[PDB]
Amino acid sequence: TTTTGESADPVTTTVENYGGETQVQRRQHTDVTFIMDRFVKIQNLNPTHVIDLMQTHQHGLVGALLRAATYYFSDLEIVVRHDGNLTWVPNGAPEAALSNTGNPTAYLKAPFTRLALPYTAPHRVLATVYNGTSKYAQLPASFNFGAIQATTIHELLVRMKRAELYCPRPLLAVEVSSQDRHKQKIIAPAK
Amino acid sequence: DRILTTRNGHTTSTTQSSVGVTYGYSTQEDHVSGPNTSGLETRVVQAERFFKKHLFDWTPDKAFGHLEKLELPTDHKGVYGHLVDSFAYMRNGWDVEVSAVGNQFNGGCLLVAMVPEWKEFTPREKYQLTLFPHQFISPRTNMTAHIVVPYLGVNRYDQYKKHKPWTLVVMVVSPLTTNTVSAGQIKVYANIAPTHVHVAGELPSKE
Amino acid sequence: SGNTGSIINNYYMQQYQNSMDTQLNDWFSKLASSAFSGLFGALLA
Amino acid sequence: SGNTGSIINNYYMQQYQNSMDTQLNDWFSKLASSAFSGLFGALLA
Amino acid sequence: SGNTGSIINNYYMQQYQNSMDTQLNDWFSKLASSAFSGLFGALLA
Amino acid sequence: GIVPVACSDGYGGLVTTDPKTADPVYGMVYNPPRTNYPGRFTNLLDVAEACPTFLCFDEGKPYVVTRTDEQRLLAKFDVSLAAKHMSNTYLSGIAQYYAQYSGTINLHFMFTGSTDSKARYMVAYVPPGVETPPDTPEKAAHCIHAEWDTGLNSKFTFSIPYVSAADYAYTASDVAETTNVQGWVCIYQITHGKAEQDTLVVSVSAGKDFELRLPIDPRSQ
Amino acid sequence: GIVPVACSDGYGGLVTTDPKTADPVYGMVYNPPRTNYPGRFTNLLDVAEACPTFLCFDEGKPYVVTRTDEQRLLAKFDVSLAAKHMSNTYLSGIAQYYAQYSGTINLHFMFTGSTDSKARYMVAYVPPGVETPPDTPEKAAHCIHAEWDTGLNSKFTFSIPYVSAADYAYTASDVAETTNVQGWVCIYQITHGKAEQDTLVVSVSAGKDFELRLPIDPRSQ
Amino acid sequence: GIVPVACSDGYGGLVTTDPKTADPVYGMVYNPPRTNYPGRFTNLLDVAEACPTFLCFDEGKPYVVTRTDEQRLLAKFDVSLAAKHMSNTYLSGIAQYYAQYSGTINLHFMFTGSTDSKARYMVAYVPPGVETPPDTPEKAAHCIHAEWDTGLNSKFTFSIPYVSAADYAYTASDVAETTNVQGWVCIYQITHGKAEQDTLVVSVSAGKDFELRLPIDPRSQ
Repeated sequence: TTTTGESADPVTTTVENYGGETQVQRRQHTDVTFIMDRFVKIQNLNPTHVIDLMQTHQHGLVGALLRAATYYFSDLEIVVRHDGNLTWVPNGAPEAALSNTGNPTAYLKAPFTRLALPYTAPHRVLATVYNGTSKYAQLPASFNFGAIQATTIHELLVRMKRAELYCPRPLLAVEVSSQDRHKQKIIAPAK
Repeated sequence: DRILTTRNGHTTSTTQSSVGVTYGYSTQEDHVSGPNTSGLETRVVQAERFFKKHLFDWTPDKAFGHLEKLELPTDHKGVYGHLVDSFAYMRNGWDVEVSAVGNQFNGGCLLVAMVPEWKEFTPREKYQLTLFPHQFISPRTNMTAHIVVPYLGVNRYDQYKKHKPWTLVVMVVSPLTTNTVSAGQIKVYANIAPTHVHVAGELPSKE
Repeated sequence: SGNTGSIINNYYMQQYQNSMDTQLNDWFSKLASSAFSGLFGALLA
Repeated sequence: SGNTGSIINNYYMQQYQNSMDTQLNDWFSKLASSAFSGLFGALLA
Repeated sequence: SGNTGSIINNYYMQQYQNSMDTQLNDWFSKLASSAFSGLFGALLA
Repeated sequence: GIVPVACSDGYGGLVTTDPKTADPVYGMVYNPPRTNYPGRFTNLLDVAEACPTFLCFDEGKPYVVTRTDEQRLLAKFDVSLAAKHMSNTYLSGIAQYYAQYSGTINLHFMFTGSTDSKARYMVAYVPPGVETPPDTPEKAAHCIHAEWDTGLNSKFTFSIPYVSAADYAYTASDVAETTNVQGWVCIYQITHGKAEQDTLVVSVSAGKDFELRLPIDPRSQ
Repeated sequence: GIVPVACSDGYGGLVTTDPKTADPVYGMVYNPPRTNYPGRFTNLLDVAEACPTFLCFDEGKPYVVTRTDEQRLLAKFDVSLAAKHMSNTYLSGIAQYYAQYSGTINLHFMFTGSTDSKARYMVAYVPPGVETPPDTPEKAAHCIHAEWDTGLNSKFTFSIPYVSAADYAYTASDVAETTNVQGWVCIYQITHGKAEQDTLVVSVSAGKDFELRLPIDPRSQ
Repeated sequence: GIVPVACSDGYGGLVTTDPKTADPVYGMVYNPPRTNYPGRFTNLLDVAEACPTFLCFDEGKPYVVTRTDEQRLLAKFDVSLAAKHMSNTYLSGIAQYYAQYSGTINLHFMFTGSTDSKARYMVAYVPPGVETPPDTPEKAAHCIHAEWDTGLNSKFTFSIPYVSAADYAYTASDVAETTNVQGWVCIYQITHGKAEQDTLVVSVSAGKDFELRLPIDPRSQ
């Protein structure tokens, strides 16, 4: 295909131009809701922890794809391994509320607690980057999914439910120095 | 048809070397009357007109990746600027024209893009700025890029003194080349108009 | 919707399982569908 | 009724799950609905 | 199909339980069915 | 055979707000009838709309008063359910148990002066965006505002509008926020005639679209 | 009696990608409306098809250039999503999270020379089966290829075809594979006229039948 | 309340041949098409019926031969899937994985002599009930038997009938059984003409009603 490149209009040429035949494609695995819908680790934890998806690892499957969007929306599931009872409070609650039973509190049941939580931010969508300040770099404090507290929080997994992503941003593979290809050990049978 | 005339209020811009208009993310605005302004917002058409800004001088020594940016809104000394000081909340989209006038004997290429929620891009990320609404300016073909974007953001109305949702970005893709018959440098300017300007929450006078 | 495959309904009502959206759109799908294909000019095949 | 969201019925009969009311009304809803709104007098808008 | 005998359906959808085949045949059954039987020649029974 | 089941890890623990019910153990209890018992309320906001309660001004008074007949700022307060002035109101008593709100808050002004005392007042809603609230009616006139005088009807009510960037605002106020996130309400006296010892009683109620969401249990227990 | 069940060994453990949902605990939350929020994408490949991103050539340049007007190989790269040249592209950024792909990959060439500079280029797809890529346009002519010259339209796009033994290919490349399993793309300059300092910018996008499958989480974390 | 259940003792353990399926964890995988791939077999006995494989006689030869033109027993073997002579056959290779069988076993005889060599053979099925197999065609004639001569058609096939007390027989043979439980097959040469170095190749296949039942995993592992 020949065109005006400067206009930046999408152009998708096919193998038919030189006699080939375009095949059928099945893209379920790159569907946004599907791909974000799996548990990933949060990692930097404390007994009092504010749920912030930006604490996912930046190169992890979910963390990288999330950072490759400017705005997003989703509900959430969490799996928490903790000592003591686990309390959760919604976005906007005073940190002091984490000490009370009247807020959703899960009594310990081995091996860990799994819960479904709704989006509770006061904004219509959240952002992974925010160009400005929120007080009268970092993200506004209101970008969170609430907070949890237990005597000890050993592990925390989060899962984005019914995710929506808006305005794509750069997503990078590892840099290559080999001058030809990034090579690594791909799994193969023994002996 | 390479000749385009754009009108915003009582201001017009005519270009004979355009490659069309790129619409980013949408061809219309989200609803301007939501629950957060309780029906108290109003439109100010007197602000919907072109204002100007010099962005930079494209010279042969600027290499691939050289990036110049302009966060919006910028300092405005006209009607739009007074609105920012008189109302607590505002929203508007942007009608952006960027021109780079040299002559057809210059070579090279500039990427012109509109980026939501600007953050400093690393060198590797610069290879992917075409993910954002954009056009290219290449002397052999055009002197003007034109992009139209709607208002967006986590909030339906904004406080521009605290947050700037859009940033105009110009990046050198291939360096400016010169001949004996070409221009020696190209000054890059922006002709920008705010669109669908709405304000809410009138402020007290400062005196 | 997403990565879930139970043939059977959910024991809980939707108002509990998820947040509920209110009202007052796939841009990239439109953008990709609108791409030019083929050639440009005159073909001598 | 209240904070419960099972899509499925209760395994137990109501005569067991709760006490049963007998017979021989939302005052504040009526009170609030009855409130005056608008102005009073003559408007020059 | 195979060694399974639940009278009741599977709780999960097929798209999850197994891989899905796509399209673009029992040779040995045909081969065996085609075998000659009986005799050959002339019988004096 | 019997039904095979997967007892699933991560499920089954007691959650204090769960949506299921306990197993019963003592059946067939019939209650004394309570048909048409008076004074029932089924939603806290019906009560909050219908029953305004008093604001609290300097020295614990539900009113403002001024002795000079000059124009003056009689009171200024943060548009916050955590404001000092709102601290004894029923609306704030309810709001402390929710993380967020949106919608209209109504202010009520009742003049209690004698028949021979007259005054003219002004109330203005000042949105966030200025360092300090305007100290004069003239500077505040450029804001959303209402002016009224005293007469046969002793009461004037004004809606404080919800105008904000986000669709909901927090009911609590953070230690880090210096000037109030939602702005201020300023009450001025334009002038008065022989109203030196006379007062203006102020109360507050929920407006028609006032809404509280996300129940929380925040007090020290 | 009650229902007898077999709690089954081997079932019930948490699996991070399981297809079931958790039990809810906080109901009736209504969200602020987000009707028609702009810029939504529901499939990564819609973005990958519509937005070509730049290749990376010697010294981190998204273009190739040549000073001689003779025929020359301007660049050669592995048809691999793990290729050095593709390492800063969005297509490779997405592909690292899937184990396999099939389908068309589109290359875009944009000439940025001045009006008085002209050139004629050739792009060839060299399948696996030869030791080294052809160094001249003449040897490469026997491959699937396209030739084009510069003019009013500055951009030329060419589909790299999926031609392989298996129906899918691996996105990653193994330490053991010396020459690339999927072949090479070679870009030649046939000749040029006064185009010594002028460049050809190269970018890549997903083709209509490009497909990625089998999500994986491979980066060091 | 919720559903009360009895987690039952004695149920739920993993059984390697259970008829239930595991919980899935990685969905939506579509496979490369394999429509009409050739050579499919869906039942082991279709293959066993259609493809006779060779018996094994003294010195690992799939044939018997005799140098004398007199009548002689060329071979005698146990009607057992565990017989020495059947040990390299596909039928025995399959049968070792089942505890029982019933039905017809077919023997195939293919003469490979030159055109000028002729012979007449006899095959007899000797049921259990005699101490030793008959050594001459005359004694064996009183059994179920077939006689045939060589000619244009080089192959003769004979069904070994299932004749037993029980409806099924064991595929394996026990250390305690001295003479074979299912009898013998005896192959005789009635006479020949100039067939001293010529052979009779013998193979075996499953008959139409041959059946194997009760899968077992018996080999040393």
